[PDB]
Amino acid sequence: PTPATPNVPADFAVCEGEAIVLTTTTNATSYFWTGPNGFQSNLQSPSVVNATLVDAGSYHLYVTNTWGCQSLDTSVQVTVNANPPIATITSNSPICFGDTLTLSSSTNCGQSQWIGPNGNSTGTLGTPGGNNVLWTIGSTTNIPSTDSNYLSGDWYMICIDTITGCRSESNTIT
Amino acid sequence: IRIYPTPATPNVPADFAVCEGEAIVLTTTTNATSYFWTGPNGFQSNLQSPSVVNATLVDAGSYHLYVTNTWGCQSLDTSVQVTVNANPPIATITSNSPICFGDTLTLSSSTNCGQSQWIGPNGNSTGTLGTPGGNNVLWTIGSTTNIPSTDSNYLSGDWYMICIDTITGCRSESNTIT
Repeated sequence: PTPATPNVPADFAVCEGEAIVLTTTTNATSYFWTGPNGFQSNLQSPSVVNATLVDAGSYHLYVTNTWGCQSLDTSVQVTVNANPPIATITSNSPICFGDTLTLSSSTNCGQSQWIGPNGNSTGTLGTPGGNNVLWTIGSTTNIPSTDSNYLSGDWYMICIDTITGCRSESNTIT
Repeated sequence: IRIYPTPATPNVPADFAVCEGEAIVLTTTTNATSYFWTGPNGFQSNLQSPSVVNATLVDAGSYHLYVTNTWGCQSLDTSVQVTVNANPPIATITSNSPICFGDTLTLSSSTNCGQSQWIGPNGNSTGTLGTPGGNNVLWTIGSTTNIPSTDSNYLSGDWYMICIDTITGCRSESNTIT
């Protein structure tokens, strides 16, 4: 007999830098995987590929029985989403206490997490809207002199694409 | 007429739970002319004791085995399910570092680390890092500690914090503060 078409996961969407994990759930005497950028494996669980844009494309499989009988080709389409640009942060860095501290960049990052001396804990990086100075909509923030985040030291910004889900870092400013 | 036997399903350890950074050691206890191991993230071995994998989350999954006799007769597939527990986040420590002697020294972070070991100039010896409760300033519940001016740990120098997940068992380090 010819073995049945194998079971392979549905289309994915991985962000650059994240793992591409394509495995099957069927049984074989031998599995044959092939794909973009030289991808090849004989396993039901191929080595994991760290995604880059060149890895996007159509990946395939075809299992074989004990007599070498081969199943029909099936496939999964892997989308690799590009990371947003590295942002350049400029700021009112020579600032006297009591004056408003402004941090900004030109890159249209969608949402923007600001990381300061208080760290990047989920507790300090709370809900993106309202008046949360450390997670803003648009690549800019204004830290009042009466804020718990009005601190000196090294700051950075993380760009969030609200459609794709990908993140990119930025230059460290002092 | 001779027909060769099929070997019995091999013995493999029970489900594990390894923390990221710790070794995954999967071995069998049976005898074979050949062993066939296979699993997640490209894992493959022909030994009764495969090379040790340093665990990362991509290594979690279902690992398998099937021994063979001298005539190539193959046993049924068995498996062990390996859970890889993620390490907690790297914590950021801030502190009252510009402090005059006699004032209380406070160290803290925002990451909810569960338990927290504080490591200072006195080292991280089990003797100095004693029982987590009571009034032990170097091993606290919650990511914060207050060192009095009359404590043996009221020392200047480089401090760090170790985050302990009391459910998982995993640990993560933090930034060094001065």
